[PDB]
This record gives sequence, C-alpha cells and structure tokens, in this order.
Amino acid sequence: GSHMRVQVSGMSDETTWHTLKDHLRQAGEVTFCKVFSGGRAVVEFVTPEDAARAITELQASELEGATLFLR
Repeated sequence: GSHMRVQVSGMSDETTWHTLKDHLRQAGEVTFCKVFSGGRAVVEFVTPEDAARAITELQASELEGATLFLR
C-alpha cells in the first residue's frame, strides 16, 4: 500500500534497478522497484516500518557517488 511506498530521487543517471534494490535492503525487504530516467524511482517494501526506516535512516545516503532524497 501507500504506507509501504517510498519515492527515491537524486540517483546517478547510470544507477540501475539492481543496484538501488541492493542499497535499500538496508531498509527492509523490497517488493517493488521501478526506476525512471534522471535518477528517480518508486519503491515498495513489505512493511510500513521498512518504508519508514528507508526515509528516516537512508535519507541523504550515498549511492554510486550520488546523494539520495527519499520521501
């Protein structure tokens, strides 16, 4: 649901679906990940607690040199 969903932006253009999913395993189990051009993505986790963990802990985390923005 919406509570399990997180918007990711700020990724390097070349960062892939695989790489992002791997990174967000530090928030919890990913059930959905969709990557758009320009370093954007939408991710869903198993639980709302995972999504909250992503936003609160992985905010401004670095991925392949780029600083992420999560909300």
